[PDB]
Amino acid sequence: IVGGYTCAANSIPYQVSLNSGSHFCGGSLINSQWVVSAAHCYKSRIQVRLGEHNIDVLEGNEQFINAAKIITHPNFNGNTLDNDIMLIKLSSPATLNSRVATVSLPRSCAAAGTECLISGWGNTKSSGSSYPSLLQCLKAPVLSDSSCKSSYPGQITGNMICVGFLEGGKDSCQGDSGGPVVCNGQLQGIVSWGYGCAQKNKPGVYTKVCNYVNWIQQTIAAN
Ligand SMILES: [Ca+2]
Ligand code: NA
Repeated sequence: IVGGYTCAANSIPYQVSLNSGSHFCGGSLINSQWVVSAAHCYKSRIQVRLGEHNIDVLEGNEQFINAAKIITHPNFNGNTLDNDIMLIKLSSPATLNSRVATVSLPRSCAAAGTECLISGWGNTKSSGSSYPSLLQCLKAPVLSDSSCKSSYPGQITGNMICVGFLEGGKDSCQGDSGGPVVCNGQLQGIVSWGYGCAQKNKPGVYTKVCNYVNWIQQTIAAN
């Protein structure tokens, strides 16, 4: 996250870190047994790390739970990143407490200008790279579909939304992918792509989660 701030410890209790020897993507706890993330974060083995703030220190709220099932959206396009969503079933249920909690799937798609919270352990520098120990946060609004399409002519599908700032300076970046965009207590976005990060008129692009409530409930019921 570039241009953000360090989250209060455990104040984003649905944020997970996906770990394969080190942190490589974010995700969101949506059920005691299920995490949603980006299909481009797919690996055949993933350890889900819940209750993190410092991913480099055991602070005593962590639960490390291996993935038992990893299911990418059947229409995920690895090139365009259309349908950039996957579900991870945990090998045992996460215990839900104040530090580890689910986030609601959306009632409706978010209106333009809805304030959201984006989080992750991705790069914090727009010039060079620095990877944080501590979970970073960013307040950012949903952008209109017109603004999103003007930033990326011909590249925005119906499954994509832009969230952030056209002026630059404030965006998700490398290592945030798969993580949450939460607006009024509902998961509206998954960190997906952008043209670099925090550049002028290149806002972050996010998987439009409100398109996938049917697919998620189906997948949970089937597995
Ligand atoms: Ca930790
Ligand atoms: Na981004």
